Order: sequence, then C-alpha cells, then structure tokens
Amino acid sequence: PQITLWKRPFVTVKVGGQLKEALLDTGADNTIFEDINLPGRWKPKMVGGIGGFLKVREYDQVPIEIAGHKVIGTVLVGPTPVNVIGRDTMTQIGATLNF
Amino acid sequence: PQITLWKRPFVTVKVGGQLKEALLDTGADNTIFEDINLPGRWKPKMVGGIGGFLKVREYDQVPIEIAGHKVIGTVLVGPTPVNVIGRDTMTQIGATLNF
Ligand SMILES: COc1ccc(S(=O)(=O)N(C[C@H]2CCC(=O)N2)C[C@@H](O)[C@H](Cc2ccccc2)NC(=O)O[C@@H]2C[C@@H]3CCO[C@@H]3C2)cc1
Repeated sequence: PQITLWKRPFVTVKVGGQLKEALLDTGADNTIFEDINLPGRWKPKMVGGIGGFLKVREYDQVPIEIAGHKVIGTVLVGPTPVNVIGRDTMTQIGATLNF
Repeated sequence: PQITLWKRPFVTVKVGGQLKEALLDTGADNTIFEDINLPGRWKPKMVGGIGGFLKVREYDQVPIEIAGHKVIGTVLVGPTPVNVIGRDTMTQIGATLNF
C-alpha cells in the first residue's frame, strides 16, 4: 500500500499467533509490543526513548506476520503505551519513505 | 526521493533559517527540535513517548524546507535526544510510507 500520514499509520500483525495492532514508526530502531507471548528465550535490554529509558525483554529470531510476509527477527516486549513496528521489521518488507 | 530504512532516515531540513537534520518519523505526531533557537514567545506543551514525558516549547508559524518543499508549520522545541519531523510536517510535503 501507499500510506498517507494524516492519521497514525497502524497495521495489523500476527505475533505469537495473535492478531495485534501496531504503529509503523520509522523513528523506532526496534519493534516493541506490550502483552504478548513469544517463543524461546529472552534477554534483558534497555531502550532509550524521548523521555528516558524503558526496560524490555528481547526475543531474537521470532516470527511476525506483517504485510502478508513472514518476518523473522528481533521483537522487544515491555510496557510501552503503543505497540510499534520499527525499522528492524520494516526493512524486511521493503518499506520506503517517498517524498 | 525514495529512501529505505536500513539506516535512520535523517533528512536535511531548513527550519527558521537554520540548516539542521532531523529524522523523518512516521511515529511522531509533531515535529520536535532540540538544537534550534526560535524567536519570541512560546506556549508550553507536554508530550510523551517511550520512557516518559517532556515539556516543550511550542513555536507557531515557522518556515520549514525539506527536499525543496517550503512549508509553514508548527515546531516544538524541547529536550528531545534527536530531532524528528512528525506527521504534521510530512503531510505538508506529501510524504508517504510505502510497502
Ligand atoms: C507529539 O509529538 C511527538 C510525541 C512523541 C514523539 S516520540 O519521540 O516519543 N515518538 C512517538 C512514538 C513512540 C510512542 C508512540 O506512540 N509514538 C516517536 C518515535 O519514532 C521515537 C523517536 C525517537 C525518540 C528518542 C530517541 C530516538 C528516536 N522512537 C522511539 O521511541 O524509538 C524507540 C526508542 C529507541 C531509540 C530509537 O529506537 C528505539 C525504539 C515524537 C513526537
């Protein structure tokens, strides 16, 4: 699709076998969800946003179904107020900014 | 341009007559700079994201140029770790996210 930016750009994704909604965020390096169940082991990570740092669990090499593609990669989980799809995921579906 | 997202999507931006750089950020509602000085009065605003909240300085009616498109927009000034171009400004230059 071509997404204009008059409203927040949300997409539906499947993660952990559940349908979730997340914000396409080209200013986020990483993909971050709250309240989901990922496979495998995780390691602790801290992420620094506009207001300070956030403690998360990092799950490497897990699947996200997004834009009709299986993307395997890193997903962070923590008490973010909004689920976000970052560049780590968007590069795998060939997303671009066009201006 | 059509840019990919393997690196952070910084663009050159002229804001209030100063040459700066900022991230094209689809997850940002508004444009926020840390390293500019805009003249006159300002309205206080609170904004929030990962890690917490910050107080910013709302400056109204500010000239902004990106990739040759000159627009007049709202710019927030505050202690953001990285300058961001938000959706308000991106809609004015006709930017889209594509996949
Ligand atoms: C009202 O206008 C604004 C309000 C908040 C923001 S924000 O910077 O907090 N943020 C809002 C996103 C996050 C929450 C939401 O619902 N939308 C814009 C983000 O793109 C932000 C922009 C950003 C802010 C601070 C540092 C780097 C980029 N990136 C970000 O938080 O990424 C996280 C932090 C980690 C560093 C970058 O990637 C890692 C994942 C920007 C404008």
